[PDB]
Amino acid sequence: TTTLAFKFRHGVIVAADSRATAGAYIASQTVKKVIEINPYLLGTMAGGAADCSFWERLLARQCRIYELRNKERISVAAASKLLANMVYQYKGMGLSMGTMICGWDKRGPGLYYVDSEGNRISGATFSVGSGSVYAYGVMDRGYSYDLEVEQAYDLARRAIYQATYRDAYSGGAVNLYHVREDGWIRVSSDNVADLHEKYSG
Amino acid sequence: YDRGVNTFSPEGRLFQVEYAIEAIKLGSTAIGIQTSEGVCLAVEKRITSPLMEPSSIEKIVEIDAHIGCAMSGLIADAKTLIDKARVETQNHWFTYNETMTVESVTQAVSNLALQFGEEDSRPFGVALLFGGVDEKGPQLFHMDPSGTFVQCDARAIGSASEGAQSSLQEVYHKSMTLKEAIKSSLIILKQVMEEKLNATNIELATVQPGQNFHMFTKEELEEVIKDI
Amino acid sequence: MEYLIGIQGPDYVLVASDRVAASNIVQMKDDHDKMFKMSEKILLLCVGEAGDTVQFAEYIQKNVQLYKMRNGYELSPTAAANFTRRNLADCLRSRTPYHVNLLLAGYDEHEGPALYYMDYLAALAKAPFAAHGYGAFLTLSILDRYYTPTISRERAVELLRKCLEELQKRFILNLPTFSVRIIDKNGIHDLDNISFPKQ
Amino acid sequence: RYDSRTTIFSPEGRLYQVEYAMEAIGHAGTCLGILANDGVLLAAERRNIHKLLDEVFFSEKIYKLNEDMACSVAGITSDANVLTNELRLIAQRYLLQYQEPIPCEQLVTALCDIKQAYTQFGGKRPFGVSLLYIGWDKHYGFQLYQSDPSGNYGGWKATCIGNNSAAAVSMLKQDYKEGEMTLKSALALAIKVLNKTMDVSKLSAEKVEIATLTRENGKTVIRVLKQKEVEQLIKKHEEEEAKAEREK
Amino acid sequence: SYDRAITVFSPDGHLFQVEYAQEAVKKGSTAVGVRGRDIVVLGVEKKSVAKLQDERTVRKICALDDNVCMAFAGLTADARIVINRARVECQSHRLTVEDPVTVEYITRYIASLKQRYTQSNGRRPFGISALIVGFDFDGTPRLYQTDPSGTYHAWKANAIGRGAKSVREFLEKNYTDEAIETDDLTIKLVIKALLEVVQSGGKNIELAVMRRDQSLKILNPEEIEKYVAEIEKEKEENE
Amino acid sequence: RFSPYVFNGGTILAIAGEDFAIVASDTRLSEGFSIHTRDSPKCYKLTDKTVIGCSGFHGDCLTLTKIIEARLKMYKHSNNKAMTTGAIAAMLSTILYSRRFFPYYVYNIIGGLDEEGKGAVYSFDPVGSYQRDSFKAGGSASAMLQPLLDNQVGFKNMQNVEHVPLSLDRAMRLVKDVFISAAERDVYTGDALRICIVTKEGIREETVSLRKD
Amino acid sequence: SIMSYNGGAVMAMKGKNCVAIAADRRFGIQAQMVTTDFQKIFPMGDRLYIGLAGLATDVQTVAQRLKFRLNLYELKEGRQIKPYTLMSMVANLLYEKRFGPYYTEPVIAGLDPKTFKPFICSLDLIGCPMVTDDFVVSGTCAEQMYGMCESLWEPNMDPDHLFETISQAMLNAVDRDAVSGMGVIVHIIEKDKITTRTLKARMD
Amino acid sequence: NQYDNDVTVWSPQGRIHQIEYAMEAVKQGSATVGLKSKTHAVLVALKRAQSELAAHQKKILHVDNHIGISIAGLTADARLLCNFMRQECLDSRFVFDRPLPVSRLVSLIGSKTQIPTQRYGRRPYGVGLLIAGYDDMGPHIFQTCPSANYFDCRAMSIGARSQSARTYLERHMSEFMECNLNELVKHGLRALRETLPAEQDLTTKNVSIGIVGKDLEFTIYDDDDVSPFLEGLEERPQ
Repeated sequence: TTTLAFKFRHGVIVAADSRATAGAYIASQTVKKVIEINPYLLGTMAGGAADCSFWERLLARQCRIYELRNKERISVAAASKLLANMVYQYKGMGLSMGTMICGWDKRGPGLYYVDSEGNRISGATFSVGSGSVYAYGVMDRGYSYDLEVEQAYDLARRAIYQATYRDAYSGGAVNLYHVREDGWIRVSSDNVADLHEKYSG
Repeated sequence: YDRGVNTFSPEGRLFQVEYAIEAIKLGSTAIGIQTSEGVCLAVEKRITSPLMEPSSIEKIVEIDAHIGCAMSGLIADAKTLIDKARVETQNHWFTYNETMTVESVTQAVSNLALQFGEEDSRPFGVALLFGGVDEKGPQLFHMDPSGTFVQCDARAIGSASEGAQSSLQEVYHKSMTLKEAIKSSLIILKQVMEEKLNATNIELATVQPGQNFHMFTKEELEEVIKDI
Repeated sequence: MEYLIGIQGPDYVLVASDRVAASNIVQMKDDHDKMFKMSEKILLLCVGEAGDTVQFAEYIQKNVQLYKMRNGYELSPTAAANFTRRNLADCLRSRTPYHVNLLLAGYDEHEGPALYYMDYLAALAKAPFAAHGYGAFLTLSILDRYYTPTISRERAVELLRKCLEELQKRFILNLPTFSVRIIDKNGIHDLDNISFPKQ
Repeated sequence: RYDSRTTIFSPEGRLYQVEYAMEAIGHAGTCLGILANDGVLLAAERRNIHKLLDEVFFSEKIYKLNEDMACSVAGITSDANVLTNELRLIAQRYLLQYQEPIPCEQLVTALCDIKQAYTQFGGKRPFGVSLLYIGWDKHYGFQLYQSDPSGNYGGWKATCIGNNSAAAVSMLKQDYKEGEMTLKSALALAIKVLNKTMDVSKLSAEKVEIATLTRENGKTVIRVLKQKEVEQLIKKHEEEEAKAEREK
Repeated sequence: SYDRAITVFSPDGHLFQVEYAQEAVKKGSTAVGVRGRDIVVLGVEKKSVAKLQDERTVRKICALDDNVCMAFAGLTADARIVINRARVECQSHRLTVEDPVTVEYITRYIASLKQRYTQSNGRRPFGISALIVGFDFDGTPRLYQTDPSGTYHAWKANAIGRGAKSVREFLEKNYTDEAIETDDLTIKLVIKALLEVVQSGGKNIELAVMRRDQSLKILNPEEIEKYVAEIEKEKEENE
Repeated sequence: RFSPYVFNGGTILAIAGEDFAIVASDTRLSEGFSIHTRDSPKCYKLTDKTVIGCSGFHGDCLTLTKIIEARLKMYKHSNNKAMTTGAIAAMLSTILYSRRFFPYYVYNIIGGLDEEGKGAVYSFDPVGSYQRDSFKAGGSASAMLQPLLDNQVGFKNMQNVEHVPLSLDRAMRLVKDVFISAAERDVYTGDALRICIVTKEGIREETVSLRKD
Repeated sequence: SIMSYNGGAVMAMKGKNCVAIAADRRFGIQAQMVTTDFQKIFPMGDRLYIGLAGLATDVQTVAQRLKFRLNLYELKEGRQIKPYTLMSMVANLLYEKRFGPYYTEPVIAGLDPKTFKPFICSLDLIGCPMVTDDFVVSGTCAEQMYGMCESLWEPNMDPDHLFETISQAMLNAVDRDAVSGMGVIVHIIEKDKITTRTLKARMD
Repeated sequence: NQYDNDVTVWSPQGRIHQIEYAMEAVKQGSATVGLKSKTHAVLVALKRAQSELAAHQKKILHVDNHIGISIAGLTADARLLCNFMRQECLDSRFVFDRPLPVSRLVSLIGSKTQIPTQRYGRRPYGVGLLIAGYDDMGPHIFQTCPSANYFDCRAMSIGARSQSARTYLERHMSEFMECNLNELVKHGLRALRETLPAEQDLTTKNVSIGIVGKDLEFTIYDDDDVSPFLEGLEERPQ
């Protein structure tokens, strides 16, 4: 499990792997770990399959009613706060949730990080997962706020590949989304074995 | 025996709910027409003041992104019914990954309007028109304070309700088109209202199968009125 | 784990904290803020668990503002500090105990400046200086050495800079940056940020 | 008619049950507080002073409530004991919460929200009790407040009770002082006002009551002054009548 | 005949006990309010001090949050409950959702709390009407109003109290489509509107403005006396 | 002291075809080192286009089956129509999460036809997360069936082999071959093989015997 | 233990016509002090004090709950409280938390409001009253305080020698304790006046 | 007239008038006829239009695979008893794993409607339920009433002007036990055509026919499949 997210001048980049295991047994290789909440919001899956699947679907149930009652989209700081209060009521009962919230706002970009323990922080760069610590170093060596769009696509695609190389619980495919001002857009989805012929060559 | 929801008559029927049907009559008119191309919908505003902000008077609300609404009668009871009708379509998508059909929306709405004295209050004072395009095509339904639910092909309620129905049964047929039914609807409106029909007295709302957006007309409405 | 400091003056309160939001090896955020403006003369510093810091301190934040809007005037720093102690002790023998450490900094028009200490077992104190975290051990005896009850606000910043260089020297954690406030009769003034070129 | 419960408006805004309670207090006792710099006072009247009673409490109209506040009372006595035991219990809840005394306004609004809430809820009654307030705080000093059955209130500098002694308010304006508001200047004003309103002549000391509140060395003592010094206060005013007739 | 209940209907479909609550609003002092370019303003009349009381406890204009105001009518007891309840909701909204509270959200809370308070028997409805003025929702000036039936509604210029029909008819011939810029001109519109008071004593007007960025600015009876002077300066052109 | 869980064995296989779906399971019910019966299939015809399989703890399998069959009727009289394949997988995820802190010990696979007439296979976990796949194998012999179907159906780790879609007749003999090889090495598998085929013309059944040891 | 988390020592001693009470000043976590001005003696009316020792949470908590019930008692009745009456009041407050108990041991010292008769008592953490005639002690360093009071106490003592006896009893016993110290405050009351003195102790 | 106000108040003649008035709400609804053979039980209802172009209000509604009911009276009490009816049918499927016997389900309804006919605070249910079903001992035709009495019968017609339908059933009840569905259905809908004014005819758009059989699940036919049933009929003798 390895996800990352970083914002820059032209929006937010979201990338993740697709491998979900069960002990030492790989269950699948085509797990979509970036949950499409809205046409203007995105959420990740990191730690616990049904825990990140249920509560973000319940958050998407809540943000639609907020749009109908007020004739306006929800802000990014609002949706991350509503998710933090729902999980905090089950503190200590044994949940696992480490997702991220992305989306464009009236204040510009938006990037928050929500734990099951109760940590709600903002920031510019994040990397969540078991192989997350392999992704901080290769990202920060190439990170800049004024990167190009095609340059930012190659940075996140490189960083997932180096994480799936060293980690054993990470592999499959590399998904890649791009959050624009109007809404998010799916970039691509590449296999790791196809990148190995490209990068090592 | 005519001041209680817990008391019958020697003949039959409430009066209490019969008095609640009378509360619709002092509302504003509203016309909805079902057509194979989609469902159009019209209403009259009755703006009182120029300082009165016009878009704060709602008559068409958006229940869901493929279902519109219309109302008459008491405004205070209407906002209660619109609230759960947005929630019940939202709870259904949460547990089924699908859009609730237009008929089964009003099933959830009618289950609470028949709870006024049937728990263990008063009945409501508002009639509703529900238009939408579900998997069975375009639909148009109608309810009442008595919870009696029915499907209509073209319905007009509120004030001027009976006078609209006689003229509305004349021009309706099965092979209508959507753009024909829109201009046919507001010929009826300028014959039943007392002010001169302009771009500020009325508002429209349509719905189409491939155009599930746009349950409103924004000044295009000026083009329809100038070619009457 | 994270650090606080409570230098009290004759007509001012000098407070500072760190800006680290680490996760068990990594340092996810290096510009984190732990300073909560309760009112126009009262700050709040909070150190504790993951969720218990944000949930409890904002419950106090949006309850002192209710007193301001409803009664037309502002709480004293003593009464505001002695209300926070009431909420831990009432919610201590229950299924949800809050595990946070606090220190309160306020100025009064009639009583002057004031500082209060808070344990995670809801024990009040009135201290001329205080600290929290593992760095509270290495630094307070320096502050116990050079403290004077009649000290200027310029020497207190220099004493604060002496207090943080030894935390740069013999403390295992990194802690590069330190935000600093000051409270006087005019209100809360934001001093410049403190960083360290190490070598 | 519309003399049912209190949860029904008349055809036009005239809650009749509230109006019936606000007229009932005129047929009751008489209480008044006066202006004072560096002090405040209350004055009351002993009703039914028949010679087979004890008065073991020696304080009947006046109830010292927190530490630096007291109150008069006027109205139905059955509802009077309910409010005073409730009102003392408000001030100690505040003191347990903040460790500071209640600042003399939001104590009044805490009661006035209770007194209002019996006008909207059920088929019962509003409180048929109006009462005064005296006190000192950190923010404004000496204060006066006036309760109503409806839950309405208001600050004052001199006030009294209605149909018993509504003519005293005309006397308080005609003999008004502002600035020269010492305690001895106000106690002389108090015995003159109670002289006309209490229709029994010559003003025996067993029919009245005077309670004061000063500010001494940061302690705010509260005096319910004894009957011996009421005597030399009455005979001072009886002397001033014999001095005032020199113009005649 | 049949009213004496909030749950029964008339034979022609009315709720007379709800309609009688609006009759209690017409016993109150008038309060007007307009919105402008940046500065919103609302003023009240009929102070009428009675020579022996403090006047800081008779205040009719309060603030719910830092960027929203309140003016009311009706009876003073029922307003205090609605004001004290709305301060809690506009503060507890900020705790659950970290935004500031919009001016539209707090009016739906007041209307819905007055809604369910009308339905059940043995609950006398609020006999007040309120004006909520706030330029809070991202630099946009707005003003709404309420009703004892529980219907929140938006105007652009408002009048309530004993004599609202004359003032609302006055402002329709006075509120220009030309937006009143140079905001002392917009304040002079309210003083010209409040000049048609029940007695028009001149010193019984308590205007309160808000420049959409600062806090509430209660005007003094020396600055407001200057605006009353320039209203008589423009009145000299009649001869 | 009392323990509320026990393992019963079982093996469930599903393959999403182009216009069909095949659900297969064994009929052996065991506990510990004993055989309760040799006739207990895991196939359950929910609708005319949807078959569910339930493995794991057998007491929860009998309970969870009757809860779903009740809610099928509760959907229909409220909506005047039957549930789709994707609607059941959305409903089942809420039921499995509803006992999050006392979970069902049941592995679930739903196979059937969508509204377009194509195959669809949904796999599950005992807490309620799901995804749409082309083929899954759940149960005790789950590790012995997934690598072989990656070779034959998914064509993984193969070179110079075209990707022909799997026909119906070729898919039948792939199911009949994997359960013979799985019953050799696994002890919780044998005694029969119930196969359900879901097409646009109804649901067919077929039983193939295995070794009886 | 939980009692040994903050330390403390409260001593009361009966004289001829007077009574004295003393406590320490150190506030701190298990081995780290915080401040030297922590109040452990609280006035409950004139000529009647109370001392608390144990967990520093329950010291500040019970002293506010007892003040909550005392002011409601002294307003329903115009009189002040008798020293026997307060002992029954505290024992009711501790017994209500029978299984959730407060971690403190109160010491009550004071005179009679009518006569000059002194009164001393101490309670357990669940409310067992225990009246004596010579001294009561409470806190962590209890065994050192019994060794000083059994040898130095005299029956009929003036306020001069009573102050000197409770001074030497507190200084020599708390200096043997590790988690108590940093100053000793002594209250000595009588019919005419109240005298409060602080002592010169070891600040280590 | 003072005794005519509540359900609790008895009369000096011994007749509670509020139960007697809920019978009158049954006569407001349209007519419906149910009957049975040895093997097949068929109930036929009559739709009523609201306007000239709205859909007709449905009468027969499915309950279980062996139980279907008709309706006459208040639509508020109709769906309120239906939700109680469907809940009891699936509880025996969930617990006992058998379908309910029809005769003991109706005894639950008489216990259900008895409380609001005795305790103050709830009116009696104005409803006219006809019930057809299959237990292990063949078909059944049941009716209920707002006086909480339930009557087993072999043929019954209730609703507006349903007395003329009863006269047709009494002189043809000897023929009902032997004939099969091709005429048993049109034995029933010859009884509806006397509950009509003599100028209009029973068309395809205003009638519903529900059939439950011994080997047949309960099936509702309306507006398209009525045409194989309305074929082969004579007219009224006018």
